[PDB]
Amino acid sequence: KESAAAKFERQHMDSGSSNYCNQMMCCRKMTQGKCKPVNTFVHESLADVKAVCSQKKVTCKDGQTNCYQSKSTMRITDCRETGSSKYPNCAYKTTQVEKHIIVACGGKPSVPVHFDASV
Amino acid sequence: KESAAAKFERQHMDSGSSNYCNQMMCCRKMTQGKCKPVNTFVHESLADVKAVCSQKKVTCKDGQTNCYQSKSTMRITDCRETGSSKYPNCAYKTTQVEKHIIVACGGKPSVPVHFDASV
Repeated sequence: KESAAAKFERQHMDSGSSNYCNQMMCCRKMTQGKCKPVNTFVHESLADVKAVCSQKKVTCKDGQTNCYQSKSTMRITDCRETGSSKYPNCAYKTTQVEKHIIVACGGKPSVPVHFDASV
Repeated sequence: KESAAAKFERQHMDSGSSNYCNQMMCCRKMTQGKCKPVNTFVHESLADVKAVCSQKKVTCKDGQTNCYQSKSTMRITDCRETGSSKYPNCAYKTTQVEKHIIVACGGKPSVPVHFDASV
């Protein structure tokens, strides 16, 4: 089965125009069978992201208490479904911002397993 | 089974940055199980491309006799594996060009079933 850690890296990491979300949501499999409504890709280094798991502990949006807020801002891209998006033709809006990210962490070593929010 | 017509649409149609090939090749699943060496995406409408089957008859690179060359030049993007590309990390060099395309047609009705070359 796909690890939560590898799932997070597939859904959220892209360390490194207007169709960026369209092509990446497709490439990273968030349009297989349904359109992931919203998804964030983080461009900081995988190391900088994993380090968020040793940063400020916050409560996840769902109440789980294994969320971690990043101490510094991060280049991320917000992928949000356009109003026309309708599986099997998922279409997204691409927005780039610099924000702190909140991720959930799990496993040993503790790594990010869910992208919770961007402050 | 996936029809040759649909495969051609999944593989070569994208009607409508330098990572474009890395992304699209991944998204249209030509990086799945292996990396497809070379691949072209055509940005003209599906009708223009399907119309090619009624255009100029030409021989195919591979000696077959069911190739047709578009009468008009079309906006296309060429994808070619870069030298370090190696499954599962397929990698491509993106090159946008405006050339006449040559596709192989087949089936009933005769539609594009292979992208043969651009000229």
